[PDB]
Amino acid sequence: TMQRSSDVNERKLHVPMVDRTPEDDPPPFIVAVVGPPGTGKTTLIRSLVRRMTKSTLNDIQGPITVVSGKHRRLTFLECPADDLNAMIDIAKIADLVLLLIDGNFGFEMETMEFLNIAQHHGMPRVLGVATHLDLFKSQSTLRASKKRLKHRFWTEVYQGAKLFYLSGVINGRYPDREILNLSRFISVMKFRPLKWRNEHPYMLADRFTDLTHPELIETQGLQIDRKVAIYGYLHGTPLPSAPGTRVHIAGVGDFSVAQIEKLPDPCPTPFRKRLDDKDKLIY
Amino acid sequence: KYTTFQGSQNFRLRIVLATLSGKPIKIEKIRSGDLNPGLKDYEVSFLRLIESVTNGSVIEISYTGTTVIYRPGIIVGGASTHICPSSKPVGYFVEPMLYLAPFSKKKFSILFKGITASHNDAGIEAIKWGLMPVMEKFGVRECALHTLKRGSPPLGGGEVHLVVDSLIAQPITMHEIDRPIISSITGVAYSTRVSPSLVNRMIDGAKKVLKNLQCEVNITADVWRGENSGKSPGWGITLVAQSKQKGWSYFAEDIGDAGSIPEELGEKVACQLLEEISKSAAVGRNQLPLAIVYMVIGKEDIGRLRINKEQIDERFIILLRDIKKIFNTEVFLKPVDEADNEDMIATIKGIGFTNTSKKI
Amino acid sequence: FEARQRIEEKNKESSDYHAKMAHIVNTINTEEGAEKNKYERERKLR
Amino acid sequence: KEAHKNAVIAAREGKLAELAENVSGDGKRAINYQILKNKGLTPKRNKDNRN
Amino acid sequence: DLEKFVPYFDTFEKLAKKWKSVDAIKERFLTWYELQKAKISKQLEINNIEYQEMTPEQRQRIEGFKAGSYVRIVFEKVPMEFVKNFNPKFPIVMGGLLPTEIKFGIVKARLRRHRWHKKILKTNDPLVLSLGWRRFQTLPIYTTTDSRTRTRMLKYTPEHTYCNAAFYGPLCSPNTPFCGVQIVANSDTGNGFRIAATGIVEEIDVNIEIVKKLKLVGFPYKIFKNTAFIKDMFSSAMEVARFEGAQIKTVSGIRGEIKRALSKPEGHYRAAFEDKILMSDIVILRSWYPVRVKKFYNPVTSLLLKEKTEWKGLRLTGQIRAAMNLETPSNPDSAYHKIERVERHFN
Amino acid sequence: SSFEKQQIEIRKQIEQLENEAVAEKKWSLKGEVKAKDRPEDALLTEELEFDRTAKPVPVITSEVTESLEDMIRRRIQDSNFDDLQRR
Amino acid sequence: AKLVHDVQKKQHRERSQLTSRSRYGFLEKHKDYVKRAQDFHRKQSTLKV
Amino acid sequence: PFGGSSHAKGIVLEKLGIESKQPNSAIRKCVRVQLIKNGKKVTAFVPNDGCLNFVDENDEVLLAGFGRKGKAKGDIPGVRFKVVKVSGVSLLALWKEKKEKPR
Amino acid sequence: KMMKNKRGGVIDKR
RNA sequence: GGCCCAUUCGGGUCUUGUAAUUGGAAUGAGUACAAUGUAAAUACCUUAACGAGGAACAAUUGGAGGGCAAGUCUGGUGCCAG
Ligand SMILES: Nc1nc2c(ncn2[C@@H]2O[C@H](COP(=O)(O)OP(=O)(O)OP(=O)(O)O)[C@@H](O)[C@H]2O)c(=O)[nH]1
Ligand SMILES: [Mg+2]
Repeated sequence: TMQRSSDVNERKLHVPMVDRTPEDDPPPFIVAVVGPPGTGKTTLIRSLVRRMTKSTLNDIQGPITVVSGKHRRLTFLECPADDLNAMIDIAKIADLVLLLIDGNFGFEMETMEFLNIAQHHGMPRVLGVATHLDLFKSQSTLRASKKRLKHRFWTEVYQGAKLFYLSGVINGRYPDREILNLSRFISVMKFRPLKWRNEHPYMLADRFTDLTHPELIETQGLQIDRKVAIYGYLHGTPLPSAPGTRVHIAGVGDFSVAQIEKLPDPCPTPFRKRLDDKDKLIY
Repeated sequence: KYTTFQGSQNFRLRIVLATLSGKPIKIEKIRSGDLNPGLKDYEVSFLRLIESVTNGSVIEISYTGTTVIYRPGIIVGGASTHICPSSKPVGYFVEPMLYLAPFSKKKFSILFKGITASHNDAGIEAIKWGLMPVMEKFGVRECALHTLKRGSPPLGGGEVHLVVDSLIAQPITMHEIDRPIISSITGVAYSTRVSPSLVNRMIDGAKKVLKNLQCEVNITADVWRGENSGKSPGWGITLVAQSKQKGWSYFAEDIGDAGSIPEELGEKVACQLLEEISKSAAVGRNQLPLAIVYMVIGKEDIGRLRINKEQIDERFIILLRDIKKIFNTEVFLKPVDEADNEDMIATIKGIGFTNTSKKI
Repeated sequence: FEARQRIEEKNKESSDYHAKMAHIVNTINTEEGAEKNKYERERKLR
Repeated sequence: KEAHKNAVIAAREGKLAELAENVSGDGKRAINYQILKNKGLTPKRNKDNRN
Repeated sequence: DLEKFVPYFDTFEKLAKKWKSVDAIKERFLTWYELQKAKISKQLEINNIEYQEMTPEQRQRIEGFKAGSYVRIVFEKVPMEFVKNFNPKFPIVMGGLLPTEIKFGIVKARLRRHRWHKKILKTNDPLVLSLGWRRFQTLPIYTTTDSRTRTRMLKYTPEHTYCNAAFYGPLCSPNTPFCGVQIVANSDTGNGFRIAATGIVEEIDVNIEIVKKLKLVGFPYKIFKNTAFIKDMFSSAMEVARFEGAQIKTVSGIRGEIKRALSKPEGHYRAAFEDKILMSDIVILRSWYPVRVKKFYNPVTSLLLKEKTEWKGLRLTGQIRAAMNLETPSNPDSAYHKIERVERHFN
Repeated sequence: SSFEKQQIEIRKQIEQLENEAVAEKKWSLKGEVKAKDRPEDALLTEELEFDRTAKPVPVITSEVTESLEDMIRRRIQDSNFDDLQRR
Repeated sequence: AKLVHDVQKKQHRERSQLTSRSRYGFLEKHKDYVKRAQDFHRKQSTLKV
Repeated sequence: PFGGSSHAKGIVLEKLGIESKQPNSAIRKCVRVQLIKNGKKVTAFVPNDGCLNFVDENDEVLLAGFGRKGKAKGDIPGVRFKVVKVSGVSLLALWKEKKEKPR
Repeated sequence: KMMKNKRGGVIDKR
């Protein structure tokens, strides 16, 4: 067993690379719900925020950040399933990927495309979510497709990747025990620092407005490039306060920061032990 | 667009820091109140040197010649040569190459053709024993200043082969929270085309100053004879205080001229070195600019360097103002918890700079 | 003229390439066959 | 000359149309055999060895 | 005040009266993984304790806004089309550039046709790289380095391996990875797999030097033992004079060398071969013509459209040909046949 | 707007290089170019690089005659001659 | 083959005589050249003998 | 051979012999790897030149013994190891495209 | 051979 | 024409091959009505109907060798060697 002890102590080593994320108030972990068109995502985000906040969010749009533990709060957002561009951007900024898979239909090239863009941009923690288990009467063929999709998923992600089977929908959303232990799997995943993220200051914007002048729009007549404020938690390295850093906003181009002022926390984390219902906030 | 500077001061440092920052600069009002206004010939040859070293960089000079538009490019280096004009020595050109040197595509091997030493500029052994070990502890490993022949002013004819071939990505973060206990003191005394007795007279003046300490004084000598001596006579002396436990050094140097005495030059370089040792806290005022330049172009980390009260000059703070203008970095001078000295500790968070030119 | 310049620059290039590759092959042979023979010298005494 | 040119263009366009009309029923991009089975770069083997 | 490298001292008389003594400065005189982890932990705690200083110095201007600090940011000159067509299903993803990525130039990468992409990739066919935060359509040129001597231009990416490529874009750091997609619209998303190329960036530069082999074929018309008059690969005696002394060879590997421009016909010359070439052969002069990369760069900007799919940029050469019905260039004596040798009998 | 001006510029150069991309190649951008697949005297302006068989016959300049001559001067004042020796 | 793909060792086919230059039949390649040269060499060797 | 274990983890320092002109030479498929357990810089092979371009720098490589079954021709005896895994993926599978190397 | 691999240039307009 | 032995020269022996055309039989995995089974149900068992030609209803893994170019690189006593 000494050869076993040596041959397992060899694999507790890794490359020593820097963390570069703080100890005091870390950002919300970005969770990207990635699905082919028509299966899962919106019902899944609605169901998980209804588990984490006890408050339904009808017609979700854009990023949603909830507090799901005494230390771990996390940001949801949903890909538009036809948009390769938004697929690429959330592949570059996600930390967890909730990969929706139509269990009846099989695998789909939209999910394989997301797995390849995530693989070549620094694979985040991927958790597979297989929906549509209304296959047939045959629980035999359900177990067979279960084993086939699980092995084929393990081939594309690291071996040991959790496939989570959600059955058919009862009353608009998923069964609450299944959503409970799915969120329990999300509740501990040990996110490790990647390279581009920890060499770059990035932010997924959750709030957008134009601080322009409506008299000036009425003056020049819809031809003015207008100044815009963009709100969000900033992730990664410390983006410096100097007005004039270049910023690429993915899908509009390169601009520069004219002013930045940090704000109080809108969905803050509170200061054996459980988490309180007064403490499960939502933004 | 362009970061604009006024006055032809810190010209080498502005061109170098623009090359490191990748920010295009303009230098306007190059000596506007002058009967022959504009760039000097050594400045134009320095812009030629930067054009040879870098690539993809345009340098624009106005029709009156009193302003410059430096758009920096990628540092690529390579093996080259440089016929520097006789108005300035080769120390004026091998000084800025130490900044850009370990951050290139190919490894630096540039040899300069011209006057080796001058009074108000860097000697060869000055460059070597002062400004190489600060690089070797800021991260480089294999850097070299070969001297093939040396030349006194004015006719000169001296050739010096800078070759660095340890390309780091970024300089390491310095942590100097101590006053380096000086282990010994060495020096060199050189002469071109004079008698080999004036060298011994130089080291005799130096050792009669330094004799009153029980530390180890040792000054080697080199007379240069033959074709390796240059086209003019001259002589000079460089004393370097050496702290081996961290590898630090502090230097002083001067050359003699027509109508001077080598005993005077030995005692003058010795007393100038003693004043440097007075105003020195782990870095000399000569080695200070590129030491803090490497500290700022290090990693995204806090680096600390203990600097004393007398190193802070107008020269030092115009260095700090210009580096903050070029890439927006403050230094925090905190004090130490002892009051038998006045040592601030300059802490800098280094910018996120890496050698992005190298093939991997 | 360009004939002579190009042929001499080519021969200098190839005679530097052979020196570089023979240098790295011989140092890999010498200073790691030392370690291989050291390990087999400490595996024959097991 | 123009008859031969439009003839070979009609052959290319018939081939390209019969390629690009080979879509599924629904707008649902099903995975094909090589992304499914994942047999990358294997030698040609033997029907005898298959049994 | 910094051209003067040597620091300021006082005058020699005052300095000699001061430094007659020495005593004031006589007090100056007299496992590997867990080791690296301990070193970087010590560096981080040093960073923390020297951040524990003046609070608005820290939280604004010595580092500024660490991580998870909720911020607003005012950008200027954001165009009309973002605010007009702002739909919140699509994310708003900002990332700050490092100083290299604001630049432009030629990026040399090694890339690879994806193992699930069906079709090969052609040089000067536009594809949409995903290089750091940016995504942009550009025109790569796929180079090989034929036994590490040249960097010469292939005409396609190879089937099942990594080639090189060079493209004009922004300049990311070396050793970054990237994808590249042929198509980004949904009207022509087709059935097949979409991401086509993948690779890492090996080197950045502002100028590349890539060549394409052109051979100047000529024919023999007067053949003796060991020397032959070659008919037409040049047009004049000035061209042959320009190319005297070169090494040529036939297709049968018989080496040779251009000896002299002939006088009477204009483009003919005399060459001396290894042995007697035949009339049925083609002589060959391999030489290298430089090609440029195309500085075509448009980013996607699909958050500026009214539908945000259906981004149509530059098309590929097959789509251009099928659109304006141009038959593909087919050299007729380039295609292969089934060569059937006779027996070879000599007298 | 600024985006629309940029889009007009981009679509113009997309058209320009797309009929460039479907246009015919240059003579120098395909191999196997005879005398008639290219302009008259096309190579005289062109600066192609190629291998050459042997080193050319060395031209005899004043530098090599003076280096030859003081080779002889050194040999002839040191009396180092490679003569025959009479037995 | 040990570390060689079947798509790596493919068959590079050979080219023909040009259609213009077709009366000098059979553009001959290096195997045909060595069949020519070694036969001339053995006939010269017996002639020298 | 490594100390205790059968395989050992390492960090790719540089692809040595990157300018060797002849493809698939033993100098060509030669990688300098610093082992993570005991810090020493050893040298390991790679299967071939075609899967040389999966290992680039600091790749968390796994390396095992090479095991010559006899004196080959163009070998350098004096590189004892071979790369077997890179970044947790077996590069024989990466070389025959069964998997894709994540980063 | 100096010109072969450069792009930039000192532009003196004096 | 295939095969077998042999360092060698050679010997030994015999219906054996082919991306050759073609034929009708068979049924399992599957798809599945069922009854039965059991608190109900799954599961066994019993069982109708559809179910094979690239039987594409598509098993791998490992090894031994070749061969090819108007291709590339290196060496040097032509056309060769690597
Ligand atoms: N039968 C069945 N339907 C499901 C199941 N899970 C989700 N759905 C259905 O999927 C349909 C589409 O809802 P979503 O998946 O939330 O749609 P989306 O996530 O916004 O993605 P898009 O359709 O592209 O907009 C809903 O009508 C659900 O009823 C399931 O387990 N069984
Ligand atoms: Mg949705």
